[PDB]
Amino acid sequence: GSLQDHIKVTQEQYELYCEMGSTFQLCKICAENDKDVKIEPCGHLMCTSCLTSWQESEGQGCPFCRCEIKGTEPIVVDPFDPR
Ligand SMILES: [Zn+2]
Ligand SMILES: [Zn+2]
Repeated sequence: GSLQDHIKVTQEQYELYCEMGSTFQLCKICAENDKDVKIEPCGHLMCTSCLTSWQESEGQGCPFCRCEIKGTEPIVVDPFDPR
């Protein structure tokens, strides 16, 4: 009945089934890598890709804020839907 609008699935009408929400992934410094390393006891999150580079430039604190770097641990966050 009335749900049949006069259109056609020429290419595709129902392709719009993607949400595209919030990407919980990614490192702010590079945007390509994700939060792989957590700087302790700072609690800052980024990828070792950026962090090593910064320490190769003397790791005078996190690359952003330059706050306390003592230790580092791996992260690996949950993707869920990074689409
Ligand atoms: Zn990065
Ligand atoms: Zn920090």
